[PDB]
Amino acid sequence: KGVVSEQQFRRVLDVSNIKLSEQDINLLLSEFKVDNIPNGQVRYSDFCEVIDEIFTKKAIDKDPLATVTQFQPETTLPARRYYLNLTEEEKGQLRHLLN
Amino acid sequence: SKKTILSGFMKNNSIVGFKECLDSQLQLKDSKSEYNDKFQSKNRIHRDTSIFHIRNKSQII
Amino acid sequence: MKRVKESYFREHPHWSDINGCSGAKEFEGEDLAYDARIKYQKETQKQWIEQQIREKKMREEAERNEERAYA
Amino acid sequence: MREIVHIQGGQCGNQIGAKFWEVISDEHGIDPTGTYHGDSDLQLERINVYYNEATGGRYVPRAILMDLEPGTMDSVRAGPFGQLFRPDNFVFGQTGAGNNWAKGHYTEGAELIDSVLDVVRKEAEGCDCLQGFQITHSLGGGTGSGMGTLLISKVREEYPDRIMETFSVVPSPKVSDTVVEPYNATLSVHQLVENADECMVIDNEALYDICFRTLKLTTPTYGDLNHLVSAAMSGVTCCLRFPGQLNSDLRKLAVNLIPFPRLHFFMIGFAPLTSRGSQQYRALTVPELTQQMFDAKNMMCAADPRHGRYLTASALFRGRMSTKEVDEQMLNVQNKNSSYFVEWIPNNIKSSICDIPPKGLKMAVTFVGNSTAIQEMFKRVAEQFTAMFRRKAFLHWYTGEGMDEMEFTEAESNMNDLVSEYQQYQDATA
Amino acid sequence: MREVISIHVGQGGIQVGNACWELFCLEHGIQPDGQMPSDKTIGGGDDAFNTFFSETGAGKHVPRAVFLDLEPTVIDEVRTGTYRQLFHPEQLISGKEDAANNFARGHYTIGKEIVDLCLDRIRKLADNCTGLQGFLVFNSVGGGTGSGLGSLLLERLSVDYGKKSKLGFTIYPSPQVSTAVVEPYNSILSTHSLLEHTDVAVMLDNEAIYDICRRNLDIERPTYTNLNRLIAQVISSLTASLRFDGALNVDITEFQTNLVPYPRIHFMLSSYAPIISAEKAYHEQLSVAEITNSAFEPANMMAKCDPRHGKYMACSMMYRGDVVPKDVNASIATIKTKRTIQFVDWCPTGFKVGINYQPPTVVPGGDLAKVMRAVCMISNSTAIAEVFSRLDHKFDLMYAKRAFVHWYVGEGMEEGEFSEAREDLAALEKDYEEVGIET
Amino acid sequence: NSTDYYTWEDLNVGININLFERVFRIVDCDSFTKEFFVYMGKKMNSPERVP
Ligand SMILES: Nc1nc2c(ncn2[C@@H]2O[C@H](COP(=O)(O)OP(=O)(O)OP(=O)(O)O)[C@@H](O)[C@H]2O)c(=O)[nH]1
Ligand SMILES: Nc1nc2c(ncn2[C@@H]2O[C@H](COP(=O)(O)OP(=O)(O)OP(=O)(O)O)[C@@H](O)[C@H]2O)c(=O)[nH]1
Ligand SMILES: Nc1nc2c(ncn2[C@@H]2O[C@H](COP(=O)(O)OP(=O)(O)O)[C@@H](O)[C@H]2O)c(=O)[nH]1
Ligand SMILES: [Mg+2]
Ligand SMILES: [Mg+2]
Repeated sequence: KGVVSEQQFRRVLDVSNIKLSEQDINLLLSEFKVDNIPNGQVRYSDFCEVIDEIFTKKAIDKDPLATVTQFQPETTLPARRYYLNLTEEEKGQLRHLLN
Repeated sequence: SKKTILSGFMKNNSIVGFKECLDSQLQLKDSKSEYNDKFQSKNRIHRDTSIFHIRNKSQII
Repeated sequence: MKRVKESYFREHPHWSDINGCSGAKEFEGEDLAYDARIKYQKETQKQWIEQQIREKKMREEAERNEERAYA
Repeated sequence: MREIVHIQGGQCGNQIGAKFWEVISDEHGIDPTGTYHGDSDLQLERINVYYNEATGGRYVPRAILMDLEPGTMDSVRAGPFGQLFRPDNFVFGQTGAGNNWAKGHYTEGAELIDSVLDVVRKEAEGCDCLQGFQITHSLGGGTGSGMGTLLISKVREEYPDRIMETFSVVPSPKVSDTVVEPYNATLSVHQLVENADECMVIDNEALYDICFRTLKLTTPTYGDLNHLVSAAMSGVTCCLRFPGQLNSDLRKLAVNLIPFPRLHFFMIGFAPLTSRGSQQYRALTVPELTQQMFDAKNMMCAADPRHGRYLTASALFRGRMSTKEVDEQMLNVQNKNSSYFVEWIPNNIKSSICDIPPKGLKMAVTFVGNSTAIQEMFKRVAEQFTAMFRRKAFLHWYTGEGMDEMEFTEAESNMNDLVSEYQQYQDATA
Repeated sequence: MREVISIHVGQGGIQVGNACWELFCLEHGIQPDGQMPSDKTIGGGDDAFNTFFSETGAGKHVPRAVFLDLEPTVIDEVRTGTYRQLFHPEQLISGKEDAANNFARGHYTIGKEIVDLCLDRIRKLADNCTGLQGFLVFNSVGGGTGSGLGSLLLERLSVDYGKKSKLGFTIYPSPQVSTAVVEPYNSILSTHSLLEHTDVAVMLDNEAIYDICRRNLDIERPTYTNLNRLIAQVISSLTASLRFDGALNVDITEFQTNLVPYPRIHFMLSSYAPIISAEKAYHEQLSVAEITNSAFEPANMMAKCDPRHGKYMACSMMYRGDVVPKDVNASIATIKTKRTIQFVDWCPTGFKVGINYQPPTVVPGGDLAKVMRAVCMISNSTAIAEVFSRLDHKFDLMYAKRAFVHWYVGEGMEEGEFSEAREDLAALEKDYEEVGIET
Repeated sequence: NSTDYYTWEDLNVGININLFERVFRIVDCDSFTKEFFVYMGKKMNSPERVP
């Protein structure tokens, strides 16, 4: 059909060994869980495609111009997204000690 | 240029009387099957009591 | 043969043309185009008079050129 | 409820129908393409009679078109409203009969009955409660009248209880248009009396008679003559589709216009019909309609009604009108002309009213009356037939296709008997 | 993965074989030099050149033929003409001394010095292809070289390769018109060898085509160059299904399965239509129904044998062009109705119908004009008993006094060989009659 | 499943042709193609090498 129970959604994440935060767990549900006051019927059709977009760009056909992503050590690099970048305000002192 | 264009690769590999049936008969919703029209309609604790009997001869079908 | 014309002059009316005619009041048979048609037709007839006479003499003069040359 | 099917054959039969379905069509508001756009709710209450339903809601007349030559039915389609007829119903051959009755009744017409009759038996069976059949055909063409009559005989043997209507056009002797007419009319007319329940006679000479002198149209054409017949033919079944003061279907008219089984020949007409140049002097009131419906020149049959005596008459008025002025005016015409009316059947006129007048008109009437004047038509046809037969002229055509000369004598006698017997009453007294 | 090896033996085969290649060469966009132009390519589908050609890796192609003849004049012409670049240099194997119409000469004495080389060349071409369907062998019976070489090569092939199918498109002597004076002698001997070693062999007598040329093309001055071309079209017809698309095709192996009721009776005669010149080819519709009428007209038969004197065993009659299957149904039915074509009692239906789309090509400079629909027929009929009938009678007259015999006995062949051929031909005469008797 | 057919004036280099929902990118022109287009009189587009 295109929808699975919300709780069963939690089942895959725990089994898949990929760890997620509770507030993040809320984030996925708010974006994917079927728009209903009660629970149940969380649709993975939208989630599965986007997450898998990094492997091979499914459905490449029908658009010859487009070229899939190559991905590289720079793909996990965005995993570095963090608030530690503040040092970018002034890295000169970091430069001085380093040299 | 009426019937001289005939070619063997065109006559044989072009279906004649078995293409899609003309419109006005395709008006059907493949997703709607019986047991879905009424049982799955929704149901309601209170029904809309309103009834009406239009003052025109009901169409015979 | 087939009959695709009601008469020699008017094509069958456009389907929107017959609004009435349910009762015998509109007929398209009362003409009222008869006078106009005759006037235009008679003038056209004269045109073929002049056109054909010109060809005939042109043939004759060339024919008479045959005799004069023979002289 | 009590609908009627249509079976029009032969060219002259084909053209007449070519406009008839256009006439009634504009009455109920059926568009040329088959979608409904009518205004009044009543314009759809009783549409079942002439029209049938199909998926997608488009409406198809339940008519049968038949002929032996391609020209008739390959042309009617190209005109307005030419697509309403269903493609299957068309039945046409490949040869043609050439006005030879023999070609139309034994060799080509008979061989082609199997297909044509099949469609009729399928179409009629689909009715809820059928009323009958109406046949339009011309008696001047061999191919038309040839298989035209044979169809009537076959139908009667399997539908004994449904009425049978036929509007035949027979050639008047003043304007001659076919040379082999006498053979076709005399033999064909023999079959109609024995089988047909009712037939209203129509003559071209009158159509011109009506056109020049009352509609004052300068140049008549074949289209105009068709128009008047169609309007008149719509009147006979006028009230069958609409409510009225006194509803009167076809069976009702029969019960008041056929004194005896073998006198079933009528003559009809329409009124009013005012000239484009006269509609501002005439006054539309009930008295005007009654007088014109009896005037001799209006009748579609060349035989003047005043040469004999009336036996039965019916008038189906249209629109709203005081039933007083129908009865009183109708009674008016039966006391000041006692010489023209048979005596042993008192008040020999029928009355009816329909509540929906023809579009664009307020009062109108159609007549159906069996008059002894029709005796004139049979005599003129009979006189010519005997003249041409004493020398066996043109007889080699029919004798060479399995038909023997005895049948012609039998046709003459029964037709000969009709003329004499038909007048055993106009001299009869109580 | 389908192929066929072409063998031309004798001048009659060579000259007709020469003709069959211009038609084949054009039909796939290959110029005389063998190189496919880098521009103006007309090729439908791929591998089409594979049925008769083999790739050289880049550029041109090669024909799959081996020409054999002991007379250098005929062979030497090709190597100096405009098709020199086409053939492989060392496959035009030829000798020095002519056969001289002595059938023994090409089969016992002179032939043995070339047959060994010919087979070896056949070995090389056998390995190159993958699943060879069969061979096509062309030869003129009326000559010792064609008759002598043909028998020797066929017998070796029947033992070297085995069950593979082989076809022989011979040219038998005419009833009254014949160029040679010893043709009857080598005709009887040839059929003796070719009856026991070939699958399908057709009749192509010269005299009939002369009538074929005159009636339609309206040309009173024909020569062998025009004659051979007509055989080219029939050559194309029989193989239309092996290198093209279609709706209902036929394989070459589906010929020893529909046209030979018994092993012995396997002689069949053809017929072609339409053949209408460019001056008149465009004033008629050329319907499928009417064209097949010309196919069975008695005069247009490929050979001078009137079919009306016998039975019709089976006609695997082929199609090429714009033919819809429904029309073919109406054409087969109409033929059976006619009373002038009468079949055998034990063959209710005798038609194997085939269809191909690629229309016939037009060879420039020839006589044929372009058409839409063409039907070539390979029909087996009891009328063929006549052709063997007259040939046997002619043999009787000349051997009563055994004139011309002593030019053979000096070639090493035993005397009894001549009489033996009569047993094969004569016994064949009694077999046809037995096939046709109603039971 | 339609009733409209191509006319040679539709094909061209650099444009997308529709063929069984698969998208084709016709890229290069053979030597003989150019002349016919110039002869008939419909413009021709500049080529580019195939990635
Ligand atoms: N007073 C009055 N009489 C009527 C009316 N309608 C019909 N009639 C009478 O009916 C006679 C005509 O025939 P009907 O009796 O009406 O026949 P019907 O009513 O159709 O009966 P069926 O034909 O059997 O259905 C007239 O003579 C009238 O006397 C009406 O509206 N008022
Ligand atoms: N169809 C056709 N037959 C030919 C042609 N040329 C010769 N023939 C036939 O060949 C027969 C005689 O044999 P040749 O063609 O001269 O050659 P051969 O049979 O191989 O014998 P050799 O000439 O000694 O090699 C004649 O009876 C002809 O029927 C030709 O160009 N076309
Ligand atoms: N009402 C009417 N009758 C016509 C018209 N045209 C011809 N006729 C009549 O048709 C008759 C000829 O019928 P014909 O065509 O031979 O019938 P067929 O034998 O079935 O082909 C003539 O006698 C005319 O009176 C027309 O436009 N209207
Ligand atoms: Mg009543
Ligand atoms: Mg030689």
